[PDB]
Amino acid sequence: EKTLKERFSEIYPIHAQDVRQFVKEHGKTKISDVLLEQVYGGMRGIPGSVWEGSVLDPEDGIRFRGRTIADIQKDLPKAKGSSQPLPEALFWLLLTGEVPTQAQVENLSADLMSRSELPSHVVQLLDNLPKDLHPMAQFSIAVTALESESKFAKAYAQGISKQDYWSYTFEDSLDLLGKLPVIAAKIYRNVFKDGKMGEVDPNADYAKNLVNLIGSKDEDFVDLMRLYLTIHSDHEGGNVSAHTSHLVGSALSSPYLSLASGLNGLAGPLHGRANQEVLEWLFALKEEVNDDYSKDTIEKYLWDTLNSGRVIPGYGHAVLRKTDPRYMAQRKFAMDHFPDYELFKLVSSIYEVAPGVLTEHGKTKNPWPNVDAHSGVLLQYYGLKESSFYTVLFGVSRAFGILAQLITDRAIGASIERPKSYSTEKYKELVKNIESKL
Amino acid sequence: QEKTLKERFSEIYPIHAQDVRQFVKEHGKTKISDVLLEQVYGGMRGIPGSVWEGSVLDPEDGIRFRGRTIADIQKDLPKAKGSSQPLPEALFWLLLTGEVPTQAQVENLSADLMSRSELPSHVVQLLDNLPKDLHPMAQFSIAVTALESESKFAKAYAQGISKQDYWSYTFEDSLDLLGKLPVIAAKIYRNVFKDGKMGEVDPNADYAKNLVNLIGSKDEDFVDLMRLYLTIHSDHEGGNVSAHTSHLVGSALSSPYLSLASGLNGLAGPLHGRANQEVLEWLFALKEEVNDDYSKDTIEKYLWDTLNSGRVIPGYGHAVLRKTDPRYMAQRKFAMDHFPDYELFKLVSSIYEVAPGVLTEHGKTKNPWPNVDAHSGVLLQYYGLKESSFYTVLFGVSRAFGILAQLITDRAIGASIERPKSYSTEKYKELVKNIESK
Amino acid sequence: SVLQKVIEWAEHSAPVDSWDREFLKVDQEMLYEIILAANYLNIKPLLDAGCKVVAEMIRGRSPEEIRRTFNIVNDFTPEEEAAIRRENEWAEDR
Amino acid sequence: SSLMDLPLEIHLSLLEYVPNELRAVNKYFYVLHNHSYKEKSLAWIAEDNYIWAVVKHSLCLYVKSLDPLRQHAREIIQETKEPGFNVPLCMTKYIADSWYIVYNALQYPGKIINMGWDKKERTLMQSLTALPVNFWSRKKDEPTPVNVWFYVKNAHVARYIPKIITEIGICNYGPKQIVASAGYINELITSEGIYCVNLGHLPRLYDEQIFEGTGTTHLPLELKAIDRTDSDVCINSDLVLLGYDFIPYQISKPWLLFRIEPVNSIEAIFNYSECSFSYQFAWSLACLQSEEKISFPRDTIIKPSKLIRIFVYKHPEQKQDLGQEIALPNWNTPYLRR
Repeated sequence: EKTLKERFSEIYPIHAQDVRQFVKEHGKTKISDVLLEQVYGGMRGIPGSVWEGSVLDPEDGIRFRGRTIADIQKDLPKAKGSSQPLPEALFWLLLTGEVPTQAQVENLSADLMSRSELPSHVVQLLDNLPKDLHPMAQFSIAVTALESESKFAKAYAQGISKQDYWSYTFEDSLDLLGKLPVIAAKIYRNVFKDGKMGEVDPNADYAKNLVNLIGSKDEDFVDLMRLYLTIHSDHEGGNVSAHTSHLVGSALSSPYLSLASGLNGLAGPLHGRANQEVLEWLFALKEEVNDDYSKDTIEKYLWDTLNSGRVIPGYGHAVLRKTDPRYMAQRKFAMDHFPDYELFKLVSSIYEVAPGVLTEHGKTKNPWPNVDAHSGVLLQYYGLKESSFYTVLFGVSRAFGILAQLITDRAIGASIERPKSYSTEKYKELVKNIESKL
Repeated sequence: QEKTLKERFSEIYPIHAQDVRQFVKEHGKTKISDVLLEQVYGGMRGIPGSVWEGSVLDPEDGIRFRGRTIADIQKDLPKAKGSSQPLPEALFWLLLTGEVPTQAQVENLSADLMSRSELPSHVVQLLDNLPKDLHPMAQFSIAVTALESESKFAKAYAQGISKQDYWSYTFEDSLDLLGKLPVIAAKIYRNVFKDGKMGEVDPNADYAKNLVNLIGSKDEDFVDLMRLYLTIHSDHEGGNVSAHTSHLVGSALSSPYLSLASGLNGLAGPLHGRANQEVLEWLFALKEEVNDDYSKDTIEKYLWDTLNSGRVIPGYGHAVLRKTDPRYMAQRKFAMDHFPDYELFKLVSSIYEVAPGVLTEHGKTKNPWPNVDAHSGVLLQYYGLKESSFYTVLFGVSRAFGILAQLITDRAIGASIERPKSYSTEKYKELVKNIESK
Repeated sequence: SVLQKVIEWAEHSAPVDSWDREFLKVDQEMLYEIILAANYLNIKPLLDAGCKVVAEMIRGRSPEEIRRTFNIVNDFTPEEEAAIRRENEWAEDR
Repeated sequence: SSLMDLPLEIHLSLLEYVPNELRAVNKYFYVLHNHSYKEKSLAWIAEDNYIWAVVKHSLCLYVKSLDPLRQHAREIIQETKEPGFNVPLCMTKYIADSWYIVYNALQYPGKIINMGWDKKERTLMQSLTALPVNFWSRKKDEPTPVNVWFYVKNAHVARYIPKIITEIGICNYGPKQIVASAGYINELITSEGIYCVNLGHLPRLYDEQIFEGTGTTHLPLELKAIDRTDSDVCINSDLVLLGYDFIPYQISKPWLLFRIEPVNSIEAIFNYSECSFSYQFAWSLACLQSEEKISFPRDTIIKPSKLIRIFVYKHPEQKQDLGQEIALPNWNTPYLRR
């Protein structure tokens, strides 16, 4: 039975030839205009990325290679005794576009765990970083410190053909993925606990290795991480973390420097802490209502929130016209595992009235919850109550889609991203000339 | 009395903000470019996707810092006593404010930077324990990231400061970061290439002087070279990977530490910040083949054999600049006035006399003229910095000035998060089919 | 003999030199006279070196141990020693 | 031979290396040690200086509050009289017999107690302490930390701690600066208790050369605590600000915070006579050094016991050691550092 590297080596030449023909026949076709307000507004709406892993369907949610959340829950292999999709299986799907078999996923998990031992100098520096250095900073520091092991950087220095870049990039990515659960749990134990870690179970999967090293043996917690790490794995290429990793990777930096840069973008408050912001809002609400989750009390709070000019975090999107299937998948996990959890009862009671209230207010385009409105409460149930660590978990998941695209870009020989800039004065001179030659 | 850098910028940035608002309000819908399918598959080449105020490339006169050419800043910027070289601190004042600082303002800014130069204990410990085979650029990003524990912006954001106060903490973080970069780079140089023993910072010495002194040299000519090197490499528009990455990460409100570290990882890419090392390696290969024979016929022989074998002459040939890079001429004048009989410079000078003609007759190069990277290695080689793997660190110590200047400007005007749109190849085919049919 | 030792030192809390440590391995009386000679001839570095060696013989030791080693009578009442012990604890890291 | 037959000048140099050991040997070294710090104090703040005139009674009251612990040592020097306008400084009880403690009391900023602790933005506290003018240029040997004391009713209300802003600066001089810990320090608090949180160190507030040649030795340090929690956690006394100190607890083991049992009263942390001395000293400095009015009313600030602290250490490899903590001397006593 073929491995992930063998199957990918058979698929990427087809994708490469397809792109080459597509650009040759339709390369001069205009797909958008660049308005002055867009270059001064973060390039909103400008198509400036080719991300193969995932596309947002405006009515079905995020699609991983055309498969929705319901599709991947049905088709992707699962761990023995679990109904939750495995993040390793989604990684196989993101890279190849095909669903792997049960034996292929288990062999990929065994390969990852065999690459999971941290070098001594990485364990040393993590054990010596002060606890007031943010976990996200320790995360990218540890990932960067693995650059001494980069197979791509060593191969590039020796001299390798451009058509062989993907091979060493693939090995670096799998060496890196196998160590992310160990790094993340090392940071968690060092900062928030007593620094004591367990040992990696060579037969455990990715998410299970993360939970056990964090210090829990509950299989329901393991199933939560499997669902969490799967549904956060990828979400188009326009977001800061994905765009940053692609940008740094296009200069032929190794997956270590590309992921570390992507993690630094994820550390940004405007990007990677949406579920913590929901959690703070829930706790402030829980204090005001004194744990009264009735329909009349919650609706009164939501109306006061909207009438005062503030928004309901987690609710309201500009594209998706229905409820995020990632939200419903987390709501189902809570219904089946802890329906009486007080914090979930608050989240559920908001789900039952917030779309109706937001509709009557009439100032929210799509009054539906996303994945961030429900992820925090699930983490709180199993003891992961340190919100600052949530972005690290997001990074452990998002690294799958990031590295899948990075391997694909090296396989097809993607070009270095190099747009053009001007000063404000030169933009004025440019605009005047365009408007004079009407 | 003499206004400080922060006080002067506090008076200038509101004017620039009102100028941008009226410019986008009056001409925001003006289309400034098209996006062809070939461009989104070619790294957005030629697409205006960045507002970078510090510097703009003039196709005729070279890079311009706030409208000033290289010759302008060599005339207009203040200098240290007894030196004819511009100070990088003075150019940083120019990039941020757009005005020329006084000689006392530069000396006070240098004193403020050196007052912030003390490395925290955990950064010194971290660098001393990193292995020597970890690339200096990786150690550079690691050290910068490890300073996130000192970030005033991250703490202020956790306190819920107003958006109108972002720039103030961004400014203080940038100066704290700039002040420590010479110590970090020198500490890396001492540990990796020397005996790890380092001196103390002179509070009255300038930026480049403390860098050279901490590296282990008291030669004032070396200090003058570093003042010139750090000045001319400070900025070069916002389309390059390192500048684009730091802006992208910074747009998510990551601190200057995480923004610069991400920019440094992009600079570590072999396709971005390795041109200096490439020229030097090609020069040593030439020196060994000719055995100190730098006759015009012997050099022209080597150039034609290289161009016929498909290989290029590194450092020569630019797609935009129509003459010799003024940064190259500035370094050429430095070698003529300090060591005109240096053997390695004699080789560089003879190539400058022959290579433009050889490439013109080959006819496959548009503007066969040298850039800054064709002349920087020989000057560093003269003063003892012969470890080429450290050269990109010096590039980063310089480029941080332009990176942090734009970052401070972005926060003062409330620049939005950079979030373009992405698609898969499949969806790009559908988007093109609908456009062409209509 | 003390004049000879002083000339030897001239021929050859900042850290103490190990050569000076061997140079000051002599008996207590000779060590006293070396410090006296440096104070008389204004040889301050040799003076400080002899003092640091004496200080190391005192540092970290109890009052009773210092009185026996350096031949000093105790004129404190028991409660005065306890109060001084508390004051000295205020000067410690805790 | 004996140590006593060495000259007095050699004894003074020995006292520079082992002062605490020698001052416990005999009355001779104790009195010589007290005289040594008399010279240190008066060479720093001359006998005719205005500082002695305005702090005399408050400083004596602070030293007097230490009598339950050190009276028998203080009374070794007997020729002293109660402080008065006609009693010279060198004859003043609680000063002339306490130069070692007086000198340290003037060399480091005293604690600041929140006198309103038991009553968008809302001011929780605004007070003063006296700060040596050269605190920054001596930070290597003697760093000046800023620690805040909170009562926290439970771990969940602790999340509002990073929203209490500590604003510091010279009273009626220069810009104010904010000292703060990591934004996620609250996540290391897991139970009710009294917590001491380190907010870092006192930043550089000015260039010291502007005070060269002006004879200024101390400045009034103004502190302002602002409730920006957008909640009622402080109004309901679920999060109570007790005060601040600048004590470098456990230099050998860097820490982020430590907990003591919440049953302890505020006098277990703060010496009221010390805070009164530091407050009035700073107030007198503000009145002497500036024409501008102080923007808040003049407050009136009015038995050390073993309190076990449980630290959250900064270094991950630093483990707990309860036996060491039990045996350490009390931490609510003066910290003599010089």
